[PDB]
Amino acid sequence: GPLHMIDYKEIEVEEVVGRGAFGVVCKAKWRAKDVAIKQIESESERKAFIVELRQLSRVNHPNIVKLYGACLNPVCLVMEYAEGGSLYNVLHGAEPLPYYTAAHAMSWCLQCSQGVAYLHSMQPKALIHRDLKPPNLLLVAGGTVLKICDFGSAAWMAPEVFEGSNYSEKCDVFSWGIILWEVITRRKPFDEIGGPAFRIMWAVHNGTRPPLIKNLPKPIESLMTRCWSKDPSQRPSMEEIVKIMTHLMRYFPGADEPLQYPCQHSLPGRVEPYVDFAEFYRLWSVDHG
Ligand SMILES: CC(C)Oc1cc(C(=O)N2CCN(C)CC2)ccc1NC(=O)c1csc(-c2cccc(C(=O)Nc3ccccc3)c2)n1
Repeated sequence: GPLHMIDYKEIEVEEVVGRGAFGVVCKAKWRAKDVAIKQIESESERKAFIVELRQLSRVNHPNIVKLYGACLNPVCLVMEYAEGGSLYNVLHGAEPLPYYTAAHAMSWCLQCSQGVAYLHSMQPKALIHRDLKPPNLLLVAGGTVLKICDFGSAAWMAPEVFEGSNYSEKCDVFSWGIILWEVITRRKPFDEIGGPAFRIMWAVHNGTRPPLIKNLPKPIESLMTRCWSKDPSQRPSMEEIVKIMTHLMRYFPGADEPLQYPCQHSLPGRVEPYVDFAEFYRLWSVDHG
């Protein structure tokens, strides 16, 4: 149904959970649901939320954060709270960081692709995320369920977008490619390059891509490298990514295992994965030969 108008009086505001470019976000209770609220800061975002009300209204998917509605004083969005916080944080946050498995990596990436596929399939205007990256991917259910919100980005942006060439939903497929590499290696993409953003843009615009991964199963490598293609039209669609990923999950059982084990973690042409593919090659062997 459409989005609610909400009395700010009905909202008990607890801690701040994230101050960044987006603005500020806080935990809260509302009709005793846990919620996250974000003040809309500007006249700028206030306005584009408002042109898109019919579309935001219509989004509903398990891997997209539920938008409950908005208050009008102060103007703020009211949203599903994700106790787990960002994927970026799970991957690269402050010690102590959690252990996770290849199965988790693939699952997260599958869930991301399900949510995005849905936005691409919206009728009649396909929603394109344009900013898909681990800081906008949030986790619940002990780290096992991933949810896109917000339906230095340079390291996940497709060259045609920063290049200013008019773009499609394929830009999201590029981002997802990078995300897949990121969760598998537990490395920040293009961290070696850093400097400022334009150094990355320049590099990527020149065909530079994250390093290949030792011993990555070939089908996952093919998918990943196909998502990274310069030519958007050579990238798969998300609908296709979803079905490949869904079918690979047979070889990555245990993704429903909540994060809980600790990890002390550090980094060495090519890179080792963080996750281990041995159980995959085993289960894969049983099926084939
Ligand atoms: C990543 C950060 C910004 O947010 C969080 C951090 C933690 C966390 O790490 N904590 C620390 C303290 N610990 C004791 C517990 C774990 C938990 C929850 C959230 N956020 C949320 O639950 C949340 C839910 S939605 C959202 C968010 C963030 C940024 C932008 C937007 C947004 O603007 N979305 C949007 C825009 C237009 C239409 C629909 C959605 C939403 N954030």
